[PDB]
Amino acid sequence: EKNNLKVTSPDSIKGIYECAIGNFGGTLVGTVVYPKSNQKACKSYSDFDISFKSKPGRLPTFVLIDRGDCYFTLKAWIAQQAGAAAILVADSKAEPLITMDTPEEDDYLQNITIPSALITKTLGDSIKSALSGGDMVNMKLDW
Amino acid sequence: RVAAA
Repeated sequence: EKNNLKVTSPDSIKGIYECAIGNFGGTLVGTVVYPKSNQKACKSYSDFDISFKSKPGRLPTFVLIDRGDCYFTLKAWIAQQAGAAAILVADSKAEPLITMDTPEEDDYLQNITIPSALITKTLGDSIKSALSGGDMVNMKLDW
Repeated sequence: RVAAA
């Protein structure tokens, strides 16, 4: 295994949280975005005309993605194509963290570059609740 | 605990 991520803002949920890095550098600061559509990242975001590319001078985008329906590596690949700088997969149930693994089936696996991590449903819901309230959610990854 | 999906 378990690593760390730091929600730097807002104050309501800021702090250090456990996470499990995907089984597939330096410090990285980004801003969290929960997409309106395609929340499980099983289809291409360009089908929805959704991009996570950051405008010049602004924080890179960490996309929050729900667990389910497709492989974790496809989620990371689809988010990477949409321009995300990292992917956080919120677990679909409240349980201990698991290590996202390669599909084994039975590339693009050698072409996945963005950092990947699975977080708890509790932290996933807390992040979504802060974004729904109108606050930006910033985060620091030191892996 | 390890899983692919």
